[PDB]
Amino acid sequence: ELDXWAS
Amino acid sequence: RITLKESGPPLVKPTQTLTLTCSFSGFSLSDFGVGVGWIRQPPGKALEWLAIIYSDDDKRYSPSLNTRLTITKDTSKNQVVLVMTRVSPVDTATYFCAHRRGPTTLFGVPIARGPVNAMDVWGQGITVTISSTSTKGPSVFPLAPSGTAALGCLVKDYFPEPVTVSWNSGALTSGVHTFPAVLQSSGLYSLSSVVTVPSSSTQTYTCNVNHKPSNTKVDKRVEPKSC
Amino acid sequence: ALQLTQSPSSLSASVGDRITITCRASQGVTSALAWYRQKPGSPPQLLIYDASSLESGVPSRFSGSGSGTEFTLTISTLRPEDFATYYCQQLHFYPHTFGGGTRVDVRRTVAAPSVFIFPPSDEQLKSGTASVVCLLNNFYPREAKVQWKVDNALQSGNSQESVTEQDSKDSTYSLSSTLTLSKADYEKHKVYECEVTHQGLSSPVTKSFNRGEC
Repeated sequence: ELDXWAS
Repeated sequence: RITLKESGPPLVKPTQTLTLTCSFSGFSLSDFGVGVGWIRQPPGKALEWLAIIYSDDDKRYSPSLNTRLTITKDTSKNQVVLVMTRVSPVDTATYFCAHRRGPTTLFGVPIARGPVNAMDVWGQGITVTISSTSTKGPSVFPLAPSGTAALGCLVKDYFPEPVTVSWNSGALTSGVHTFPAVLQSSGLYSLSSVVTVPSSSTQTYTCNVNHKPSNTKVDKRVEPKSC
Repeated sequence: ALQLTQSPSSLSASVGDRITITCRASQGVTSALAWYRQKPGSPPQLLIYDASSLESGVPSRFSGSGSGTEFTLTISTLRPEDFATYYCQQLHFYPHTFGGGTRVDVRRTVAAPSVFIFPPSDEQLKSGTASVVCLLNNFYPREAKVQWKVDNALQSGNSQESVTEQDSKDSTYSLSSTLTLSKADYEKHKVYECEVTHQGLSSPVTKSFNRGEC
């Protein structure tokens, strides 16, 4: 899944 | 200034539980956005990501090791603990804990997420060895050949590291190659120590082996085969 | 999951050289990539964060560029402390995967290994085990392939090898490979061959002995 700081 | 240090058992037996502690200073695990991760490095191999825990207590694990790993934090003691269950010999590695920055803030408000894209400060690392065997001394065997000539000593079946090997009580250093030990499938270490000399050489060659953990000092004279 | 492929896996250079190391991701990772330098017996040290940002206290000669799937680390004017191993790390997806690493060593002229084969001692045979060792002495580059052959049969799973660190004055490497068999299995065969393939050899050199031949 996406990293904590992604998007 | 930020510093991290790993602590735990240097030796663990297969099927047992490994508890590693990352003690730190310079930051608090109550600071916004901060993370502390664990990374391992098996001897002579690449870095492998293990897990990370953040200030809000969110935890993430490597899918390959998920079932065996547990990460926790103790904010008051400035510590992060990684617990690895059911260890096997492939888990023999140097284990590092590392700091992850949170976003750059302006008046407490996050303005740049760029600094989070790295593990900025790392601990020295702790070397963990997984083997079922106990303290054992080496059996030293000669390596005799038959345009430089080669000869050596095979320091086989010992536990744990290290072992010191010198040639001619320290008088011979040129052309000497003491190879790093390999952990055999039996859980015991083994290495060779060789030396290349002029084929014409008059001189006597003796390897001085010393395995301090078991009090085993051996001096073996290696001469060409046939009497 | 996501794979980070580093290229080249090994690189040779001299002091003052401009080297570039590439890291390629299987899927787009935006700018979430970091570069580290690891010196022998030391932890990795951050060089570049967020693909191109220079970490504080890190020398100006280091620079990173690229976004998405293609990333590069360039060292302008290589210094002696740069002969180490370099790693890239992706931080856009969980797990935060690392690349395989790129070894940067001291360049010198191609040197072929002096190969030697060592039969097991009678002293070891008395304990019920037989260790046959092959030595590849003073070679360059690091890449070498050892292949054990017993009565023209290809061996696998019964050998372990070690390589020394680059020699400080010679700039060469040395390799030791140990073939381990039980005394019984050793006694059932005659020709023990150590086949070595290397860049410095035009054709693979074989060093052998016949068991019991006195």
